[PDB]
Amino acid sequence: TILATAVTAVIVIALAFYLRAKVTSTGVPSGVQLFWEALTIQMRQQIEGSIGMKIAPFVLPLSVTIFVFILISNWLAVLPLQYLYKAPASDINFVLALALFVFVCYHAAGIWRRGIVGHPIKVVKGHVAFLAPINIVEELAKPISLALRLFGNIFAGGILVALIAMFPWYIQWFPNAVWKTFDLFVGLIQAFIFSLLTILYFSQSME
Amino acid sequence: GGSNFLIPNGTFFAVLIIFLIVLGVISKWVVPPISKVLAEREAML
Amino acid sequence: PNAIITAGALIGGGLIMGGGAIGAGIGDGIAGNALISGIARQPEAQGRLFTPFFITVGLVEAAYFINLAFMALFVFATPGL
Amino acid sequence: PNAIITAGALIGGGLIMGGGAIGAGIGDGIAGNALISGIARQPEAQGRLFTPFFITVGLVEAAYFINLAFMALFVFATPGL
Amino acid sequence: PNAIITAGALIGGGLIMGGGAIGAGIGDGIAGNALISGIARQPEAQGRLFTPFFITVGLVEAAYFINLAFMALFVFATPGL
Amino acid sequence: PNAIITAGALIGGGLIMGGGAIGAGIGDGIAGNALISGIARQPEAQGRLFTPFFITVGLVEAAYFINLAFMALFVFATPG
Amino acid sequence: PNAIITAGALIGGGLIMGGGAIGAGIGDGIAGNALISGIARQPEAQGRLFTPFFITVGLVEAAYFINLAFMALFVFATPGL
Amino acid sequence: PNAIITAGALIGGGLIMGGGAIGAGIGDGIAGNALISGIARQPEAQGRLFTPFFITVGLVEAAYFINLAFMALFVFATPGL
Amino acid sequence: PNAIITAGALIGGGLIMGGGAIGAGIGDGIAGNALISGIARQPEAQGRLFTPFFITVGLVEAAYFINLAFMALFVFATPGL
Amino acid sequence: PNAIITAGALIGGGLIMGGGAIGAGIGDGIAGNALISGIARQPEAQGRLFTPFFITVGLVEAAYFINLAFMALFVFATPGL
Amino acid sequence: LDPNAIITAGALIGGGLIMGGGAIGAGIGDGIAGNALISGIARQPEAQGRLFTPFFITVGLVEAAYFINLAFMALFVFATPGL
Amino acid sequence: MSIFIGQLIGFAVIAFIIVKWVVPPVRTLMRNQQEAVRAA
Repeated sequence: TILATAVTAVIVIALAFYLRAKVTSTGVPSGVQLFWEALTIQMRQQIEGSIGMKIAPFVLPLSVTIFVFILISNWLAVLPLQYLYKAPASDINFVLALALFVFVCYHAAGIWRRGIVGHPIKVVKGHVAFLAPINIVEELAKPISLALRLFGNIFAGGILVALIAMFPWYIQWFPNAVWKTFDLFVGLIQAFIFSLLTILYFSQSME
Repeated sequence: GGSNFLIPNGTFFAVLIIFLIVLGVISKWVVPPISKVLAEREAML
Repeated sequence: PNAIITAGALIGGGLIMGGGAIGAGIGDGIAGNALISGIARQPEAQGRLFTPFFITVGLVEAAYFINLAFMALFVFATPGL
Repeated sequence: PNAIITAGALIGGGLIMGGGAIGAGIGDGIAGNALISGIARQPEAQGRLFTPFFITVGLVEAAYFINLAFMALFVFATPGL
Repeated sequence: PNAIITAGALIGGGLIMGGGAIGAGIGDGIAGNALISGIARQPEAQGRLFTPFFITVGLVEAAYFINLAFMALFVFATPGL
Repeated sequence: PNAIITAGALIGGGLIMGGGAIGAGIGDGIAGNALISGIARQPEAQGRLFTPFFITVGLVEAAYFINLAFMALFVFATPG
Repeated sequence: PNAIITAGALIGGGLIMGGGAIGAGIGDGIAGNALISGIARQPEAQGRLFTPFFITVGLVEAAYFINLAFMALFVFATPGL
Repeated sequence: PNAIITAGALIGGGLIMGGGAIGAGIGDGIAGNALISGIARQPEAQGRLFTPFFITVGLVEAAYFINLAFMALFVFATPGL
Repeated sequence: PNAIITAGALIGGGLIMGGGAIGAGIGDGIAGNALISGIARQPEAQGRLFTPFFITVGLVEAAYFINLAFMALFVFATPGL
Repeated sequence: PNAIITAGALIGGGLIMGGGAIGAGIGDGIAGNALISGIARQPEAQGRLFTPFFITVGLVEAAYFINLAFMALFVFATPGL
Repeated sequence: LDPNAIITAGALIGGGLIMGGGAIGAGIGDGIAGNALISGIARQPEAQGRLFTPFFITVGLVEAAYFINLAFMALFVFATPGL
Repeated sequence: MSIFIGQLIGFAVIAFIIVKWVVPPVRTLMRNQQEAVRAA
């Protein structure tokens, strides 16, 4: 259950070493730098639009890592290891490891920003006085909304792929292919939306 | 049969650790060079 | 005794998946209606519109698949046995 | 004991297909409403519009056929029995 | 034993047909609303608008008749008996 | 025993007709909405416009009366 | 034994009446929405638009009273028994 | 015996009144939406629009009150028995 | 015996107040949508449209509270005991 | 015996919370659509726009809280055991 | 029959009802908000940054209702109140 | 193993699908960005 994540880790590490050695401003962008850079530009632009860079500079690397670490782990599961691999996000542990860390980080930011005494009050009061009772619950619903989202979206696939296995091979080749084709795009979407939601939670926490 | 898959196991801390080291490695090697490169590329424009 | 609990679990999973499918279908259709109207109004807006569409889809499909996973929990690992 | 489980499973499958049919029908109807509005707005736009229509219908029909697969699972291959 | 299973089966098939009818009625009515509004917007538009209305109608009626066939499968030819 | 089947049959027929009525009522209402609006902004279109309305309303009523017939099948001539 | 059948009959009658009432309420409301919206922007239209609104209201009310009659069938003149 | 019929009756009455309330609320809201929007488009039209609004509200409340009376008949004066 | 009656009564109370809650929520939202749009079109709306909005919210909440009262009547004064 | 009352109570409370959830979500979304559209077509309006939106959301959430409170009463107190 | 059996069956059915209604409301609300957002970004291209705020506020409210229903569902299924 | 051969053929068909449809557009976009870079 861990090795499936460690593989994605070593993959992204090697990719970062490749970029480090290759990247140049003198020459062409043909190398991998077009992926790392195509992610960095979108994340930079989103955070600059929402919160502005200098108010919250450190959230860019966090966003790009919580994007790639999810994207690679979702896509690599498409390979025909059906038999040993399994999408690590199919286990609650991975989803919590991401979501509760994002939670503690943005709340620590709220504390550093507004202070330990004032930030709780700002979280409880919310945008409306009578909304405050529901605001104190939304404050905890947000991270569950980050976690269960990934968990369900990848576990439905981890289940359907094992369900389709009860057909014979000749019948089986069609639905497995259709589902994995669907899952590539849907996993990309659910990683992008996780990174965007992280950026937005920070946006409404730093203010 | 059935394992009540909702309840977390010990693997949680390990996945967190192997995410954290990835985050640090990225923040160092991916982002500084690329931001420098993107800034210079904008100066080229 | 395990039998009545198993039947209840199956029925509960059915309710879960039915509600999930109702919501997923209706929401996906509405988001698509917005996208189609926009692409009919502003032909060159197709590209810029595709992104908010996939964000809304990532919200609704999640609302669906969370229930789907809880259905898997009810049926395959039924509590209380 | 098994008979009760089978009856529960049939009820669950019925609920699943009912909810799925509701969602799929309503979503396809709303997407069609958008498509007709657009094809009335711009007779040239049919080629443009067929694309996001197939995308939305693919999403809705995917939800429906997922419900259908789980229904077949409940009925013919009951998770417990 | 057959009695309980067939009772559950009738309930299931009824849920299938009920959800199917809800979805078909609402979706096809919405498509007709789009068609009527478009034909009022353009009094010479009927000839072309009939085609995509038949397309959306085909999708919704396909869902309805799939549900109907599975209802027939639940009621007359129940598994488990 | 057969009584159990009978009760299930009455429940199923009721579900069928309830869903059919929901769908048919809402669809006919939406069609009437479109008709009222088109007749409002095209004061004379009514002659051409009633035909699509009867057509879509008929396509809805088809689902309704199909559900009704199958309900009669469930209830009056229940299997068992 | 008759008692079980009669209880099922009351439950089914409730289901049919509830669905009919939902449909009739929502349909009459949306027709009234179209009517108010039409009479607002064309104040004198009332004596024109009264016609199609009553046609729609009759179409829905027919289904409501039909469902009422069939619930009377299940309850008072119970099938079988 | 009486217990079973009474329980079925209470469940049926609840179904009746719940469906009636759903339809009534949704229709009242759909009507009020047109009322408010028409009163926003042409301010001076208060009572002129009120009249069609009272008509629509009358239709929907009539459905609701009929369902209420049937629920009362089910509960207080249980058929059969 | 009385236990079965009480179970049916509680299920019926849940059905009634659940339907009432659905209707109240959806109706209040649909009204507020017209209110918000009208206030976006004209500052005079915040002054004027409140009479219609209170009227509509009243027609909805009357149904909610009356269904709530009948729920209390089923569950706390269960006829049949 | 008490077990049957308890099961009925759980089922009723669940119906209660499900209806409340449907209503709250749909009404809140319908209000949000008007808010988003107003912020799209009238950027400077946000200040006056937020109050009516919170008012509508407040009505919906009040219905939801009442529904939840009665569900809690049902499930934890079992009024009739 | 054992009493725990009936109670657990009712509990699972209730939890199913709760989670189903929650999922319906959440899906439909999210869809309507997304429709508003998409149409607004279609008519006002630069508005994305202004529009994202109220969209996420409404989505937060909707999701909070959904997950409140989910929490009570978890209570029903895993604790069986009143057993 | 029947499961393995079936899901392998599924992987092959999806690989062919990506190779024809997904690959040329993404490579076209990357080429467009390279040429744009050169543009100065």
